[PDB]
This record gives sequence, structure tokens and C-alpha cells, in this order.
Amino acid sequence: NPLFSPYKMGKFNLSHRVVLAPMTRCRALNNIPQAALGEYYEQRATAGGFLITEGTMISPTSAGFPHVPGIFTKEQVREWKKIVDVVHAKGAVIFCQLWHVGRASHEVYQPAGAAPISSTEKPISNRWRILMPDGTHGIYPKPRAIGTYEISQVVEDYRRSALNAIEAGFDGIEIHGAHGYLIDQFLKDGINDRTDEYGGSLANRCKFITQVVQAVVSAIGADRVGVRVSPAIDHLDAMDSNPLSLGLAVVERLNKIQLHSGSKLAYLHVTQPRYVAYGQTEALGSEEEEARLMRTLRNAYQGTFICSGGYTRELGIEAVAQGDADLVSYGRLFISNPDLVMRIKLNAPLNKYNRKTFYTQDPVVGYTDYPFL
Amino acid sequence: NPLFSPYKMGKFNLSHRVVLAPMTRCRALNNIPQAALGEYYEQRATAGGFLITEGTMISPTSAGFPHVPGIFTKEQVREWKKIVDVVHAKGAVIFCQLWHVGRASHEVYQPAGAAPISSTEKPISNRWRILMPDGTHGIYPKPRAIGTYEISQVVEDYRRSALNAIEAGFDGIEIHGAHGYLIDQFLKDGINDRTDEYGGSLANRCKFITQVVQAVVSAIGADRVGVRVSPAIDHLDAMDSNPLSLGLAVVERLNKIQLHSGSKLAYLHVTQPRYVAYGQTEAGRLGSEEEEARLMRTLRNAYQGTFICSGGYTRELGIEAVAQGDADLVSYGRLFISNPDLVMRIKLNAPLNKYNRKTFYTQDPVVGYTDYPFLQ
Ligand SMILES: Cc1cc2nc3c(=O)[nH]c(=O)nc-3n(C[C@H](O)[C@H](O)[C@H](O)COP(=O)(O)O)c2cc1C
Ligand SMILES: Cc1cc2nc3c(=O)[nH]c(=O)nc-3n(C[C@H](O)[C@H](O)[C@H](O)COP(=O)(O)O)c2cc1C
Repeated sequence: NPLFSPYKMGKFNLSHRVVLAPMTRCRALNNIPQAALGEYYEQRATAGGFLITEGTMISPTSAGFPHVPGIFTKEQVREWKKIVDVVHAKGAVIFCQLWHVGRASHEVYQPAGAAPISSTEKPISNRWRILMPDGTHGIYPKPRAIGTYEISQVVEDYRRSALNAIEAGFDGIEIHGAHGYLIDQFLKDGINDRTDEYGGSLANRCKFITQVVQAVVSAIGADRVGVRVSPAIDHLDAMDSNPLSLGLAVVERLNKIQLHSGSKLAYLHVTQPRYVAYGQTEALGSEEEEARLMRTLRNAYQGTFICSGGYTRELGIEAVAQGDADLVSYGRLFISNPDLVMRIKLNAPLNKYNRKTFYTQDPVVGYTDYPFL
Repeated sequence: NPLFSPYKMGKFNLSHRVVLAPMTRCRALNNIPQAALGEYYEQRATAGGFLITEGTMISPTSAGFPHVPGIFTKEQVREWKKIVDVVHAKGAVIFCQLWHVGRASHEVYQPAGAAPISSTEKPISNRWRILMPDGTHGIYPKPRAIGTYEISQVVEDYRRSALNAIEAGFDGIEIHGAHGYLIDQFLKDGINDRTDEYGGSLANRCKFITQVVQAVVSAIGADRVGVRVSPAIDHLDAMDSNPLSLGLAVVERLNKIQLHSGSKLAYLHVTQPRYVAYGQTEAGRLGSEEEEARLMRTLRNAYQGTFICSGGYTRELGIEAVAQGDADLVSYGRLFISNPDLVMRIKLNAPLNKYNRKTFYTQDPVVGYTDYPFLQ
């Protein structure tokens, strides 16, 4: 079984290749990680396994979901340490994803009702709604375009959060630059319309993520830095006119950073869209084109590649066997299977997941109440 | 069970409110209605039930899917006749949906590889791909913007198709003005940008659908005409900056036509988006469940006549839609694909067979089309 072969991610000896994909679960009450998260990650922790935490706030103005954990305060560092130690007791490697939602925020999630920040003043259209603390869905407000100085401050927020993650005991961090969030709002030409060095061309649109990656590498080392992007996903009105060229531009920039710094990044993480036969009301793409895009980016990048999005046991085995990726991270499957690692090894049946309990703030039901084999 | 209380849709005494939603299935090989369609509809016809056929071509240009039936030729009329008689033999009411895809087509689907027609020259973006005859997915080409005289030609195609449907024995027709096709390409301000009397204001953007509905009303009577719209669905890059205003403006014209004609239309059919909790990678549209429900009732209250609701409805949702007064009839889609006796299953609260998306839009007359089992 290819998925259970030893792999060397730098200085880490992984026993298998299944990874817990970063998934927001909204269980960190008052933006503070709780004891529920520790048991949540321990259940999915295995000897030599690789885990990625949910999107974690880097600043008070980076939340777009209710009760998401932060790592930008001293108190949150202490709570994360008890979770990391619990995971490390199982002999697993865990990274913390740094997440800034950008314009995908709301007044209820911003301090003193401040306007969300983004690359431009264009908001998210009415096609998308934002989940509210009371369970309803609200309208995305108009963001405020940030200047050159404020951009350097957001990069500083990434640097400090990475330092806090290492202080919390994490083995590394993952930069969330996908799914139409703050970094992805600078990369996609459908959102980026600035007339300065951060927009107007393919090279300029990638300047924000380069400074984010360079600062965190300069703080904790490239070997403890991961990057996640998704040029083919138009979540929250983040379509690109040429996902192929945008992906290659990002991949080329990462290679330049590695050569300049003389070090290899931890990995590259890319999610892909997956399409099925939809009706007219449901509302979509070419699967072969998406598969080719993943192969092209993997070939261009120099280092470990991680694929995600719609992958299963059979799909993951083929990806590793054909060399399309080094690691596979699973999402919704890990929600319903705390022991998904051993279930894949034994080809055991997989428990179904409940979408109504992906979010919400119950420590037990839909979060850790699912049973093992 | 309010879904099984009788409802009087004009002259038709329907024994229940479970409606077969229109669904393209790609079994009418070379646009000719096959005998498989008659088997497909016979399994699903019920005494006092209302059926709506798949989208049907009105001209050689209206094609955007493989092997979709036409009703623009007399040969297709006689093939359609055998299907209608079989459906009528089981005491069911059947309407034929007239469908023009507009810019949602390809050269392979057009005569002589001609460019598809639309309200604008803007194509559908790369976010969507069109199913190909060989099973792959291609790109949407650049459409051709039509003029005033060509708009009247398309209206004439709707009228001739409406006459042929009645000639085939259909109890009526439904105008497909939804899901980002030709009529929706005139309605949505995210697509329509014409400077003439067909673009700009709400009045101009509703002008095209008004002509189509009025022409078929003047041909076969308003009592045999239905209209389907989707103001709140962004299928194929068809979004409006104010879907609720657009739906009300459309309803306003329908009411005016009924007063002018002196008779009511068969019904108003509306499809709503449906939302669940998705992940970030799935990129599925996430809106407000309450907002869509309030839009549907607002269209229902504004319109004077029968209202048919569709999109993500179940047995419980369908029951509550009728009970609350939010709709008179409920049309079901994907569930009707895998459950030929869906009306019986809803009555008894029986288990529902799962549907195979792979056999959607395939060409086999039996596999995934008429081989779904009945209740034992
Ligand atoms: C509930 C949920 C929350 C998620 N949150 C994030 C997130 O915060 N950041 C991110 O990069 N991806 C997020 N994802 C996407 C996952 O990382 C992963 O790509 C996705 O689950 C698709 O993989 P799958 O086919 O196994 O479900 C989330 C997915 C789900 C289902
Ligand atoms: C395979 C398939 C084909 C469809 N074809 C059409 C069509 O040709 N015209 C139309 O107006 N709606 C079409 N629809 C939409 C349905 O009529 C209906 O509005 C929608 O599927 C809601 O179905 P549900 O109640 O099962 O959720 C189609 C849906 C599916 C799944």
C-alpha cells in the first residue's frame, strides 16, 4: 500500500502519507482553544502522522468565522501548548495554519465594528453569505483597501504568529493563501485591481505572498514553513482568468525564495476543484484539466507536494503510486473517522459525516463523539 | 397530507400536488423522441398527476446538450404523439417545456458550426464547461448578439413550437426562462448590456420574455401556457444585482398579460437555490436559507394564479410548502429520476432510491433511465 510507506519530510520520519487537512470547526470558545480540540486532535493523531490544525487567527482583525482559535496572544499560546503536547504524546507532527480572512469578514467578527481589510474596496457579492454567531447568514460588508504601510503590518502579524506557534511547541506553520481569503484576494486578477506595485500584472499580484513567506522563513526557518494555495478555486468570488499561469507564477516565486534562502520549504499544499454531473438548479468543469493542472504545479515545484480536495482511499493511493503527490490530506472523511488512518489500512467501512455539525460550538456531538473501528 | 389534497389547475383536476420537474436526460437521439421516453414518462405518470417534459428544442440553433428532443418539425410531433397518448392513458396531465439555450452552446451543437445567439457578445467564462457529445467537456464559444428582427424570429420559433406541441396532443407548454439560458440572458443585468430597447432598465430586460409569453398565449391560449424563471440562480454566469427586484418585475408583466388577454396562465414555476454547510475546497455557493424562502413567498404573493416551487424540496419541505400556503404545486427533480413511483413513495413515506449522476445525460434507453425499481 503506497499510502503507508515511509516518507522523509525534511527532518521528520513520517510512518505514512495520510494527513489531517486544516478544517475550521468553530470549537475554540472566545477565540481561545479549548480542551475539546486537544481530544479532537489526539483521536486523529498517530505515530509518525502529520496533522494540520484549523485556520488560526494572526490578528484581532483576521476572523471570518465564529469562535476560531487565535495564536496572537500570550494566553492562546499556553492553551495551544497543552494541545501540542497531547498530540506529541502520540508521536505525531502537527503544524498550525495561519489564517487571515481578508474581506470575508463581518461587523460581528471585527473589533469595534471596524471594516474588514482587503486588497480593494470591492466586496463579496450577494451570491455568498457569511455564517453568523446566531446561526443565520449575513451580508459581506464593503472592505477597506490597505496601503503599503498597512501591508507591511499584516506581514508582521504573520511573523509574530509564527513565532508564537513555535513558542507553543508547534513543529511548523502553514500559510493559508487559498480559497479566496486575504492572500488569495491579492493573487486572483478577478479581485486584484490595484494600480501600485501590488497589482496590474502577474508578477505584482504575487508580491504579497512573497513578503508573507519571506518574513516567516526569516523568523522560524523555511523547514518549518508550509504554503497552501488554490489557483483553480473561485471561492468567495475569487476566479482567475488563467489559473495555470497564476499557479506557475506562485510556484516560481517559492522556488526563488528557496534558492535565495538556501533552504527547502516544508511542503507545498494545493487544493483542486472536483466536478460531478449537476442539474441546472444545483450549479461545472473539466476533471481532466484539473488533474493536469495539479501535475504541472507538482512538477514545477522543488520539494514535497501535498494534494487535497475530493480525495479518497483509492484516489489517494493512485496519486502516490503515480508520483502526482508525496502526501495526501483528507478533509470531511477525517471528521467522521477519528481512526481514518487505520480504517484505510484495513480497508474498513467509513462512517458518514454530518454537515450540520461541521460548525457549531459543541465540544462533544459532531466533534469527538464519532466512534473508532 | 396537504400534498395529496386535490388542486384545480385551470381546467385540470389534479389529484395530488407532486409534479414531475422538467429534466434533460439526453435520450432523444438526434433530437427525435424515442420510445424510451414514452417508457420513462409512463412509469412516472399517475392518475391526476401533472408531468413536465424535458427541455425541448424550438429551432436548429436552440441546441446546447446532446440528443435533446425537438418539436420544431412535424416528424418530431408524431413521435411526441405516441408518448403523450401513453401518458394520457394513465390519466395524467403533461406539458412540454420549450427550451432555447442561447449562448450556452458550442459549434458542435450548431448547424454549420455557427456561433450561438444571445443578447450580448460576452461568452460564458472559464468557470463553466459544456458537456461534449464524446463525454468530455469543452469551452463555451463567443456568442453573437441578435437584433430586433432576429428577436422576432426567435419569438416566431416559440410560437410555431407551441402550435406543434398542441398538435402532438400536449395539454400545454412551459416557457423555459431560467438557469442562464437565452431568456435569462436578457433578464439578468450581469449579462444584458444592450443599449437598445431590450437592455438597460428593468422594463427593457423583461421585454424579450414578455414577447415570447404573449406570442404563445395568442397562439394556443393563456390557459395552456406556463412560465419558469430563476431570478436567484447564478447558473452559467447569470446573476442579477437585485434578484428580488427582477422577479417582481417579471411577475408584474405576467399579471398585465393575463389582464390584457382576459385569462390566467397555467401557472408560475420558480426554482430556488438550496444551501448546506460546505467546506472551503468544495466552493459550493453558500447563501441565506431564510432569504431564498422569503423571496419565493414574495413572488407567490405578487403573482395572481398558480405557483409551482422547485429546488431541493423533500417530502417534509413539500408538505410544509403547501400547508403554509407558500405554493400550490411542488415539482421534484433528482428524486424523480431514481424513483419512478415517487408519488406513491411520498404518500407512504417510503424509502427513496438513490440517483446515479453518472447516468445523467447518458444515451442508453434503459440503463439509469427506466431501470430504477418500484416499491415491492
Ligand atoms: C468544515 C471544513 C472546514 C475547512 N476549513 C479550512 C480552512 O480553514 N482552511 C483551509 O485551507 N481549508 C479548509 N477546508 C478544506 C480542507 O482543507 C480540504 O481541502 C477539504 O476538506 C477537501 O478535502 P476532502 O475531499 O477530504 O473533504 C475545510 C474543509 C471543511 C469541510
Ligand atoms: C439532470 C437534470 C436535468 C435538468 N434539466 C432541466 C431542464 O431541462 N429544464 C429546467 O427548467 N430544469 C431542469 N432541471 C432542474 C429541475 O427541473 C429542478 O428544478 C431541480 O433539479 C430541482 O430538483 P430537486 O427537487 O430534486 O432538488 C434539471 C435537473 C437535473 C438534475
